[PDB]
Amino acid sequence: DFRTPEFEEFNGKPDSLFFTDGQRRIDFILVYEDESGTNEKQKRKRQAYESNLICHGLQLEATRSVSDDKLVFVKVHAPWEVLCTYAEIMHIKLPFEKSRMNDFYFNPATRSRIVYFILSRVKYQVMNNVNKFGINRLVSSGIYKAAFPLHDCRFNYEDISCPSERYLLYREWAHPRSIYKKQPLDLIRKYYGEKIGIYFAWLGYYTQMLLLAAVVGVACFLYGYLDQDNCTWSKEVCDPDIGGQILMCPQCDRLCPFWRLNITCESSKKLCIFDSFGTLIFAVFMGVWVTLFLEFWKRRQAELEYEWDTVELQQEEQARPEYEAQCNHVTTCGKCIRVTLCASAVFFWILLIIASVIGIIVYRLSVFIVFSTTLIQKYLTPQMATSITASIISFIIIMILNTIYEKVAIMITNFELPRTQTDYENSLTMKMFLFQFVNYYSSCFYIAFFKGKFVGYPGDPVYLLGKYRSEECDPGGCLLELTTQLTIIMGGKAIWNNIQEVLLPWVMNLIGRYKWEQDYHLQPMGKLGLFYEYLEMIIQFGFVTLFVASFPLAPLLALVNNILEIRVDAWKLTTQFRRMVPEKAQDIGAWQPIMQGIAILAVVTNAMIIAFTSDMIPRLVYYWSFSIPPYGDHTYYTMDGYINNTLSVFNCRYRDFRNPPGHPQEYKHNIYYWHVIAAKLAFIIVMEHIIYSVKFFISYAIPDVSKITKSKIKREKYLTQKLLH
Amino acid sequence: DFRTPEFEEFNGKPDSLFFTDGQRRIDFILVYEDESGTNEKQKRKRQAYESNLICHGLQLEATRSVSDDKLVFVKVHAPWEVLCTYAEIMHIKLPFEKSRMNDFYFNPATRSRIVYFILSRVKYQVMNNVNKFGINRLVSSGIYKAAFPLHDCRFNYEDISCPSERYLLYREWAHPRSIYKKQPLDLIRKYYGEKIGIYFAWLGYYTQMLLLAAVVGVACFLYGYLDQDNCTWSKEVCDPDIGGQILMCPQCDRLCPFWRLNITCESSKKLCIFDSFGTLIFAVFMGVWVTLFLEFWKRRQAELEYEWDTVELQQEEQARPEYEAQCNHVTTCGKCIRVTLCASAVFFWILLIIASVIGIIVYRLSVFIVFSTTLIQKYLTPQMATSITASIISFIIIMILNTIYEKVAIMITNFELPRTQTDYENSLTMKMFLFQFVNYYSSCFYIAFFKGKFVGYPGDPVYLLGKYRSEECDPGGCLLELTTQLTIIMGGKAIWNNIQEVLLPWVMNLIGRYKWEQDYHLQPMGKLGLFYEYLEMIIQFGFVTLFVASFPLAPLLALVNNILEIRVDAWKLTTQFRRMVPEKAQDIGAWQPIMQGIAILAVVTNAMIIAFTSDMIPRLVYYWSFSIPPYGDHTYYTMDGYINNTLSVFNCRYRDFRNPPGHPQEYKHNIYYWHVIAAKLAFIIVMEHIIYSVKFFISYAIPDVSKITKSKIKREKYLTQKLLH
Repeated sequence: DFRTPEFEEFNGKPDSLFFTDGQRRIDFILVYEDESGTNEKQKRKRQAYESNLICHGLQLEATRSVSDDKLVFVKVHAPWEVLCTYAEIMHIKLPFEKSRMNDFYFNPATRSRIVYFILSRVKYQVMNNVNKFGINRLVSSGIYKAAFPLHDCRFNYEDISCPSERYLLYREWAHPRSIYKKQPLDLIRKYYGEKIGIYFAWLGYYTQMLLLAAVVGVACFLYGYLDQDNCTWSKEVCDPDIGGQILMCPQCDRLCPFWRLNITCESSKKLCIFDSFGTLIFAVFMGVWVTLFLEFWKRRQAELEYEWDTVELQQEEQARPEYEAQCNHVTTCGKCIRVTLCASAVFFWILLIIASVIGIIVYRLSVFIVFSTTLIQKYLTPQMATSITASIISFIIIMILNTIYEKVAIMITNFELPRTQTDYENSLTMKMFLFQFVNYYSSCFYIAFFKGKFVGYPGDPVYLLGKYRSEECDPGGCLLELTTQLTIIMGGKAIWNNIQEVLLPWVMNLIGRYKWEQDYHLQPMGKLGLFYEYLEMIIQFGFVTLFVASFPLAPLLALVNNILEIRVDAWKLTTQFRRMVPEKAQDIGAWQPIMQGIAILAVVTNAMIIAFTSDMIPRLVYYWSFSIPPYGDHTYYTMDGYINNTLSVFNCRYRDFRNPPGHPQEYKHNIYYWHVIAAKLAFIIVMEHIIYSVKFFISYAIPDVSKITKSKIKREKYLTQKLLH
Repeated sequence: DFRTPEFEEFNGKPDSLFFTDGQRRIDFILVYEDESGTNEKQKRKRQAYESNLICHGLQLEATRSVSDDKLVFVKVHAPWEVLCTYAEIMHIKLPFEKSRMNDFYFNPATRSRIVYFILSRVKYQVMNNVNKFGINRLVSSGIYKAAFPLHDCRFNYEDISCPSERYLLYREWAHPRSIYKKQPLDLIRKYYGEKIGIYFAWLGYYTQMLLLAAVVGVACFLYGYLDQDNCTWSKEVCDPDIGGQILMCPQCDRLCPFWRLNITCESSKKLCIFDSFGTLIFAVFMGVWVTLFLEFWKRRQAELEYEWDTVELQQEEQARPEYEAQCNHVTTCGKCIRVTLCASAVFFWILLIIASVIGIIVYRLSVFIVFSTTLIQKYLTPQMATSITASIISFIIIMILNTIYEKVAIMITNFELPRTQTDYENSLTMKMFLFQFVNYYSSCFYIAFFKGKFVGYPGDPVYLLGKYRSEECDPGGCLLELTTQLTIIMGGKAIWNNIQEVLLPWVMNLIGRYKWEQDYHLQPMGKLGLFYEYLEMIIQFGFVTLFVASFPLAPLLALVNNILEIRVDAWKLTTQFRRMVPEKAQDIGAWQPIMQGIAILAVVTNAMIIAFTSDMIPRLVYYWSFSIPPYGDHTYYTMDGYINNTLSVFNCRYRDFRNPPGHPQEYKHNIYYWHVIAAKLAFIIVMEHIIYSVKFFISYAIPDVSKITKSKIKREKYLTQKLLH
């Protein structure tokens, strides 16, 4: 009873918005074959389903495909009151000034959402059987193949009377015209959705906020670059007084020789550019900048929440595509035991990566020995050439481990109770990112903190891996092994996700020229819509904030990523992807505590890279307290002679600050060593407590209503009292 | 037109709820004299005002007083629809399950609030002239003297058919019956209000949370008390080997003698009970406990917000009793210059108290000299007897400075733009408490941090006050001068606000026995209702959390305050105070960031009292690293001989760890001194970062919906779908 026409067709042109009649909008398209006993069962599954639509009341043109096995389409349109009768269920704002549910006097975006709400709350009435989201599982399983809203026009060219809302975004927002142009941001919302709109509004905030972070990135770096003297440090290590006659203790006692400081100046010239004084000014700025980042975006919050609707209290209950019986009327004891085993299954998988970086460092010691043997064009050194292959090889292994994690990520989070349609990805963000947190930064977490420490009495350190040889560092603080590996993991991932992803259709763009309801042909967006695209930035947000005490060019690599990155996926949002339902969304949600969890962690580690890694607190102590007649022989504060008179002595000279032989407590931690490690641990305390106060002081002073939306919500309340009466 | 009866009277009994007729509730009482040209102007001010009530519609009995100049009362009652017509303006819940504005099928508390809303939005129509809150200023200025809701009955004895809602609170909640009984908390809301109800629900949380903090207060303290040995420290200083033959350097070089360690054991026996090892366990518990304090009260939040209404979006716009013209249509430039001068006027007054503690310490040095002269029953010592009078005299000066601050507090916050009726006290809480923060704790902030440090080369320290003699400390860490002064300021203030305030009417209770609309006679509550009562606890919340690394009995003094304090003002809320309007309120509001501002500050200072004040990090370093053949002559880790071999030497022996004479850098900071100040500053870092992670880990793990209100708001949504249809 009450079925579709089942056959209706007159294409004429692919630029039609009505079926055949005129003055009818088109809301969704659906597809199914049924040209040829399982197909009989799926047919009466589909055929009886159409009565539920027209008993609610729709109009259903079934235009057949002309070419392939993927047969006849179905079109749909909601009439005016049928549109209006669910405009009172949801709370939508029509047109200056907009009001709830009843307005003055539309758009296909709001048309397409409520018809999906009209779609999704439907029944198959067998055993409280499938709704449209169950038919989405029949899109996954049964007769229907793709249900989606009809996209506007062909992406390249521009019917004449149609609004060209796509064509604006090609000429003003997509790639091949108007790259370095500002943002059409409000129109992105009006055509695509809201989580898409809040995505680019986040990115469009993020680039301009990074732009402030990058002009200080070169003000810091050129300050480390303009000094041709380098004052004292990294200048007496290769002076024409020899000065590299120091004969340091070798590593591993098998084939390394008693080497010299002649082989440090090619590195240490490129070290004074990185830790001199500006990185004190830079890392104290980055903690301020990330504090300014969240707050000024929270001011960018609650205005797009105000200038758009983003209404919270709507009637999304639950979807739950999984299958589950019920007798309890509220096994859940066994399901909670199922919870603590399945969440600990990844707690057993995260430990592989921290075991995998152990696999990296044990390669770094072994390949160093053959690298020390074959010894001008590029002054590589048995150290930085080892430090390159410590990065570029491991960066592959990060990329290999990341890609294989992605398949087993979704293979287990559907096993880890994928309930409550948005909690499924909300369980995914905490279990995918924590892999990426330890996949990316834990290699740098070794090089920062675990690497340079823990040597021994004749340099007999604690032998990790049983009796296997421990790890040794380089005078200079071993910071270069971070900032080379920092720009390799960041700069490599930037290439691996753009040049592997923008030149992949760029060659498809040039191979097309040289050498219809067609818009189902585009790729369907996955249910995880913007998830990897958010994850790509949060990891990029990690490197620019966790490890920017060294390498202050990290915003400059992030900018040239982002101004391309905001355009490459925006191009693939239009030219590549099927038109998604414009679902309304709040703030970022799953990532909003993760950006908060990074910023309160970035203040801790930026102090720890300055103190515990960067060899400047040993410089600043020696400059301020060991050039005086207590423990020095200079007139006033200078480092005139620091490297010859800070190393230890062996009965050879190694890097640490232990006592020389012939001391009443010889080869023990001397007066100087505890004096830097006071001022090391001092600097952690003041720089945390200042920035954690500036985090308090900025957030308390300047508000989140700022100046206009505190008025424009009251200029709104100025006129509902003009309309209440 | 439409005036009151102006005279109606038939008392009969003081227990009447109607005027004379029967079946009429009574909502407010108002009073005014007018028995005797200014009185003529105030009469027609009052007389024309009554027409505005009955044009909205009320019933007005004017019963005359029988005794005094304070003449005729006025009674008022809202009829049913007159009650109901503003029950749609506000959003009130009538009766299980309650609903907005329209319900199944009352109470005088909800009756009295909306009639005050019916009162407060009224007009005198001269120049947009006074409302009832302007008549509240006419209560302050003109003819009316007291407008208030009628209290239920006489407080002592129990009409027979009346609900005895007062009489329950005398027999189950007030003082002289049922002290050590649990809380009737929901009925407090139903009779008094909501900010009153959220007050005792905060206190009733606060005592049970302190009870957990006090059973560890004696588990810590008895652990410092059960040890009769005291192991090593504070035992070799008076051994029968002399051991106090050390001849310490005297102070001030005028009359103090080269004294001995014979005079320390009466103090240092009472020091091992305070810093041994349990205060490590106690202060790491207090940071956990204050973290557990806020979160489990935030779980106590949003249930009383749920079990009562506490609705946010009601229509309280503004009162602004001050006077201000308007031409700008939105001098405000001069008002902002007025802001930065008036707020800096107290920034000029806060500096007096930190100058006043300078007045305290300069007394402590001068009175020490005459105290050292007159030298068994109580072994006082020229130090702790000086430390008593350093406290008990200064505690008076804290009490003197606090009471004189209160008058000049309100004398300036009405000068500091007292706009926006709740922002006035919200401006008061930030400007009154910051005085109390520096009035109370800044004396202890000296004794903790500024006191014991900064001595000199022959003990020639930096002479503060020009060439005036600097401050000296005591071997032992000078912790006793804190914890004596801690229990004096806390234990004295407990007496000064209870025994001065509960025995003040207790003698009035016994002088009554041995040796009617009457309920206007009680004291009117000030506009700052619970302000000083909140301030009394937050300061008490400070001492139990900021300075509890020493004196772990501070919860035990706080408990015996609070179980009395929750009953003494509750008695004075009933037996002393006029019945206030039951105004609805949110969470605590002005104090809620202040308790957050204490907890994130208490974690910082509890580390600083342990490391920088308590002499145990010098003990634990000597126990762990100076009893070995490096820098010691013992077999294994012990303090067998610590005080003779840790003090400095002068060509005499003083407290600091400088180099002995005959050293190549003599009288300089030795190898040991930088080794404790590493482990001092180390312990600040680990104990902050653990507790700031446990603050993160507890708040992330256990939620704020907990277990029942996440269901009972959804068990609510389970039944509006049963009622929507």
